[PDB]
Amino acid sequence: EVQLQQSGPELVKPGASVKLSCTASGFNIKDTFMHWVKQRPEQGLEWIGRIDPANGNTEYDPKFQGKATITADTSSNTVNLQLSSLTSEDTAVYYCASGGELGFPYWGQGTLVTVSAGG
Amino acid sequence: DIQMTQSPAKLWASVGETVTITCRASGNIHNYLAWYQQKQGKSPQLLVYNAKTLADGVPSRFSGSGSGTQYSLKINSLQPEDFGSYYCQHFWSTPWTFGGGTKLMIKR
Repeated sequence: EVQLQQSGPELVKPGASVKLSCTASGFNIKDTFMHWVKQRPEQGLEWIGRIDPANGNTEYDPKFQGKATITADTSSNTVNLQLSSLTSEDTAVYYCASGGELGFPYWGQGTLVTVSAGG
Repeated sequence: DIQMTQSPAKLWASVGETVTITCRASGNIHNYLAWYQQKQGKSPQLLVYNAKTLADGVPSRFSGSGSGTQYSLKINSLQPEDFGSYYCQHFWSTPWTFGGGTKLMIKR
């Protein structure tokens, strides 16, 4: 069985950074793209970017350039998402997902990040 | 970059009704289009890929169609389990963007 387990919820301050993690089991993350997807409360899915853990290649939506950094650790079958310079607009559930150009069949349960006021 | 224009954003409907959700890409995406369903409180689930191919266990009342820039998901005679949100996504050039979503809600 494929599973993507995601890290626990984050309560963080404006201006800080946070690193979210997603650990895969039931497959090798080198064999597919791994993606991060943002969903603000009661709003839509937003593709942040992806990493190819086979070679480390990343692609991002330009709107997340600098805000988001995706990395992979193949030895632990884990991918990470660092979010920098946090503001209220970053309050969201962040999903990790696996797949390529035939759609993403596997999704983590998401990690809620709540940024407190002032940013 | 290619963006997806999804309509309608909100749709009220009743069990047994037929509804159509559309997604228009800002450039040709060559049938590399998926539809996802996301139930309240849950993660998205892949419903359709390659514009028209049903994913695992998806009932025949769902139908994806379209080509070029213009795609649609039709739900024939919708069922109690079909309420929730729907999203299209393309996989042509990166970024692999989502449509803004459709919230399919029961008429009360």
